[PDB]
Amino acid sequence: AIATINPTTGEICQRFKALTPAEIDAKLAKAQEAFQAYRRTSFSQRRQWLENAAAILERDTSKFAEIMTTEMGKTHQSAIAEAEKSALVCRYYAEHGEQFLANEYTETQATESYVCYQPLGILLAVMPWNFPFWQVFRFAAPALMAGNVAVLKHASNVPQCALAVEAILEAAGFPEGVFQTLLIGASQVEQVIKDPRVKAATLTGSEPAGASLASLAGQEIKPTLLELGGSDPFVVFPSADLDEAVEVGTVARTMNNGQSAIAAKRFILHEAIAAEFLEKLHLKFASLKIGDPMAPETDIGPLATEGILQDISRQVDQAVAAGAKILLGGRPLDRAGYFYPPTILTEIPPGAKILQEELFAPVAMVFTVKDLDQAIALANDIPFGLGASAWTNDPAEQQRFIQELDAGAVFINGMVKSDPRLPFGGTKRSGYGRELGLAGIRTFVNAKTVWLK
Amino acid sequence: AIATINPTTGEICQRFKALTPAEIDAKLAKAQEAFQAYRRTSFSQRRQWLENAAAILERDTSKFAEIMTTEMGKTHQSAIAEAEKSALVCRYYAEHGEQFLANEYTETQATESYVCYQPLGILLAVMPWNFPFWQVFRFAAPALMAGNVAVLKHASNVPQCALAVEAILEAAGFPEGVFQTLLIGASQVEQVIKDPRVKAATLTGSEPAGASLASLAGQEIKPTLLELGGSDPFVVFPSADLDEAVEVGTVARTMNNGQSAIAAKRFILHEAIAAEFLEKLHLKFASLKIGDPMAPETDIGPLATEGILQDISRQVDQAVAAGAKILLGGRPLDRAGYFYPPTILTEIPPGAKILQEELFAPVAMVFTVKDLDQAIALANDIPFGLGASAWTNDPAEQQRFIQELDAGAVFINGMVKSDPRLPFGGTKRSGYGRELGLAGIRTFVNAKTVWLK
Ligand SMILES: NC(=O)c1ccc[n+]([C@@H]2O[C@H](COP(=O)([O-])OP(=O)(O)OC[C@H]3O[C@@H](n4cnc5c(N)ncnc54)[C@H](OP(=O)(O)O)[C@@H]3O)[C@@H](O)[C@H]2O)c1
Ligand SMILES: NC(=O)c1ccc[n+]([C@@H]2O[C@H](COP(=O)([O-])OP(=O)(O)OC[C@H]3O[C@@H](n4cnc5c(N)ncnc54)[C@H](OP(=O)(O)O)[C@@H]3O)[C@@H](O)[C@H]2O)c1
Repeated sequence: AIATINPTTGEICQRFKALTPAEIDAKLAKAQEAFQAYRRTSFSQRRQWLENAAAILERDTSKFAEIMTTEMGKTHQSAIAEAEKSALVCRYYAEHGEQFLANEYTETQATESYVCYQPLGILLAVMPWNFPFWQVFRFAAPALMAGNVAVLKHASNVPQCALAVEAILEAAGFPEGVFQTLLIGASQVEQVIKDPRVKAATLTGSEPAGASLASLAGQEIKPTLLELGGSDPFVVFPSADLDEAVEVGTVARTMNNGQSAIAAKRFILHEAIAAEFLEKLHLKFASLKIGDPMAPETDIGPLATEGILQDISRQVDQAVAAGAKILLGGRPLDRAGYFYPPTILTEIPPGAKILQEELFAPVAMVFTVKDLDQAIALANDIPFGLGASAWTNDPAEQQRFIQELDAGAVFINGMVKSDPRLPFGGTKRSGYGRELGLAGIRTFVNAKTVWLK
Repeated sequence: AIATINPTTGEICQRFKALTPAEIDAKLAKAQEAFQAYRRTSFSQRRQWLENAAAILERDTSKFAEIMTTEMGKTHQSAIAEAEKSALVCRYYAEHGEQFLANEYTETQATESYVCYQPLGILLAVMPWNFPFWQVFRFAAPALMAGNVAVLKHASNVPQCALAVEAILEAAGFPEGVFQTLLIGASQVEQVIKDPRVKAATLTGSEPAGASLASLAGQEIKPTLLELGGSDPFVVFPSADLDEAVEVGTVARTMNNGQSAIAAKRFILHEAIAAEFLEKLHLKFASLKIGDPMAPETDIGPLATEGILQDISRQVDQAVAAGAKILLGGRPLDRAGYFYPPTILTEIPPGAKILQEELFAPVAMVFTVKDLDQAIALANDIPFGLGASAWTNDPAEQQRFIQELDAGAVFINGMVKSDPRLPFGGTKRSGYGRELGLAGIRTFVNAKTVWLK
């Protein structure tokens, strides 16, 4: 079950043995001991080690990117970008961690009254295959800067990525036990959450996994953060810069072979520009290059696993049988590896099941609306609420989109992106809590109120 | 089940009918409609209504206090104080809510990039009988200032308090459906958390209730905050003002008839001062006036319920049977009402079960220690970590207590108290999240990242 299976060829490359319950317990004993020493290290020391990690990532972007591409199919170029972004968040918290965690004083009758910020202890992180480096470093950099230690349960299909991350942090100088990768199955996460030494947990992934982790953690009185799926709207109104919206919209839907929680999944087009936008989108998708993700000319690699392929294939077939129209694509390719083509679906019947589902593949759903009220209602008519993008140069419309779109992030005239400098997270069924910015490092600390007479 | 039973006399005073499932659903439908309009009200409007609520509390502290004393037995004077504190938190968020929720800008290449703070929707609050006004206003003031609406499930033994809080907010001018009291049992809370319109939940109370709420909320991908029990240490070292420590320590253990999560529960005394401290504590406890909580000279009223009385009686009897020494008290009083006397237990055998339990009654456990290392280890040798108090005038000792006590709040030379101006919350099995200060109002909002090209 824990194995590298190359999605370009379907070949099983490397298998790994899962930890036994005793071995998990041993890793946790080591983490606990490591935490006792690590919480006493200086911010200067942690900064040095994080900067070292950033430098390792910066130096070997291509090597790390090749691991990511091999294991889960994203283009080598996009994996290089992922390695760079991972270094970026390391540097961000190296640079800002101390100031972000400094005492905050409040004037009272006390001689001293303030809040200080101390680490909780061992944090469990459960992470997904789609950004196998970035999701890990997004969590790890602030967690470690704050003085926590971490155990990582990565997706079972990216074990080499999981081991690589641990190795980078060891090479950077972080003490043994400060960051450990657990080669374990989803069924074994319960043992970790139930362990008295584990103080908190974070999960990035899908709802079933997050519901399981958060319910178990809640039962144990442990705080959580969940970053789950999205069906983000990409709304285009008549005053939009249409050519830019088409180009950026195409990237947003097709990046990471469509496998992004913040992909543009539902294109919502004002009737006045819908025909032009849709033609241009159609043309853009029609000429994307599908193939070997190691080849620099490739736009679209294979989907990450056979299951991901079967899922989208089923979802699209069912929508089409219900009366959705296929403008482009809409069937898996007859070639080795888990290839699914760029696809555009239109005229989706009201109440079609697909309208409520996340399409984790390069498959655009397209909608025409008459006005702003309709656009907002449709954009929000999903269980999720992660990101949203809207395109308009009318100030009043911009403000309505900002205020009224039910999402954790609203981007005006650009595609949704995470950036270390700003917090990032979901609402509704997309989760809760915020990674990145100040929020990221404040999540897994004891905010201890101190009052000295 | 939902009833006023006067703990001073045992008299059943008023019975209330629990809402049916349909009636709960109707209140949630109303809350959802109310939220749509309420989220659009201005901060100046919310400030007016909250200040009105504060003025209502301020004007009728004695009337409200009598309800509290009647239902749950705290002294009328302490209930007056509770009503005053409830007004204080109302004014705090009325005064600060707008600035606390203002856009926070971060410089990037975007023309505008910032975080804004918008309400989630319907919040569920589950609250305990021990501070039946304060715990409610602690949650409600910031929740309402933020533009959320709230449904309250109060303890089944304080229904008059629960109805009173709703009535105050109605009289203050908050629209119908913005704050509603749900006269429902513990078993009906599941229906509320599972309702799709309910977006988040907070609970103040004990671990079993907290675990149930948080596990259910987690399963539904809904954020929570838990404020649970404590077994707070009260550490007294040789440089302390011993007389002040005795006086304050007595108040901390016996306030609210011992029924406080932040009571001083475990007195940890340096051997150099232990004999003098304990003599003085013994005399202070013995001098307390036990009787009718409506009488202004009463120090100790009855415990809130027959169950609370039975719990402490059993816990203490079992400790004594195991070899713990009764220095004072340690048996229920032979009189009408649920009276249990101020009690001091010493020489508790190592590994006695009581060492790990919360004593929700005026029962002090007392320990002698040789040094700071021993004091810290003992103070932290509990599942809880809510507050901690330490008494010393040695700066180095002060810093060790501040750094090393595993608690959400550390008070030096004073008893632990919540104050609207500072965040308040637990760690370990005492919960997570923070009420009060800036944190309180930031808990139940969508921190929405906005990026405009
Ligand atoms: N909001 C964000 O920042 C964000 C970002 C990226 C991705 N995502 C999400 O990631 C998803 C894509 O990955 P996916 O669908 O393969 O996610 P997934 O199945 O939920 O897997 C994510 C992680 O959870 C584990 N897992 C699965 N079931 C579990 C359970 N019952 N208990 C504990 N752990 C469990 C997986 O382990 P195994 O591999 O061993 O099963 C993996 O480590 C998207 O649907 C999107 O929702 C969200
Ligand atoms: N950290 C803090 O700020 C703080 C402050 C004050 C008190 N406390 C805690 O409050 C407690 C005092 O009251 P208590 O011991 O009687 O608390 P409790 O039993 O936990 O009751 C608190 C609330 O939870 C409800 N409840 C009980 N079981 C539930 C369940 N399974 N699901 C949903 N709700 C449930 C109760 O309703 P019913 O009455 O209908 O059973 C009540 O409304 C103390 O033990 C202390 O731990 C903490």
